[PDB]
Order: sequence, then structure tokens, then C-alpha cells
Amino acid sequence: TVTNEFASRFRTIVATLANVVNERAVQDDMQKATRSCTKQWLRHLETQFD
Amino acid sequence: LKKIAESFEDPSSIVVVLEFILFALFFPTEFNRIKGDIQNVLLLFFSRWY
Repeated sequence: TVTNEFASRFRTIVATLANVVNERAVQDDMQKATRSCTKQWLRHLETQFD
Repeated sequence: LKKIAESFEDPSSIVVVLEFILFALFFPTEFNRIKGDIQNVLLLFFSRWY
């Protein structure tokens, strides 16, 4: 396989789990810098799994 | 092409993409011979953003 499959399934987990996190930073409506710094962490966490 | 291995994540990682667009407009002769692997390191870019 060109790009490993097992890791590509993990990307779907992060893709929709991060969407749930946003719905909490609308009710507590954090300054974007706070909501961005957590969405940025899931990028590093996922790219390590690859 | 001396392998420059990296993963595109940050929107600031466009420098690696822009490096080839600038190289291709100076040495078309040299680019026309190594367009092969300069493609597959850029094909990784298209899987992530689009």
C-alpha cells in the first residue's frame, strides 16, 4: 500500500473527534488562540502515529 | 533530487512547495529530468490538504 491503511483509519478518529471539541469553545467561547492551540495539538499527535 | 523529507501540516509549510515553483522557472532543462521524484514528494502534499 502506498500510504499505510492502519494509520489512515486513525485520521478519521481525529477528524470527527476534533469537531466535537469546537462545540465547547462556542459555549465557553474561548479566544481563538485557545481553540487553535488545541486543534494544533491533534495535528502533532496524529502525525506521530504515521 | 536530493531527498528533502518532510510532512505538510502547518499552513506555513508552503515554503517547501514554493521552492519547486521557483526552481522550475529558472532551470527548465534540469527540472525536466528530475520532475519525477519532485512529483511524489508533492503528491504527499495533495493527500493532506485536498
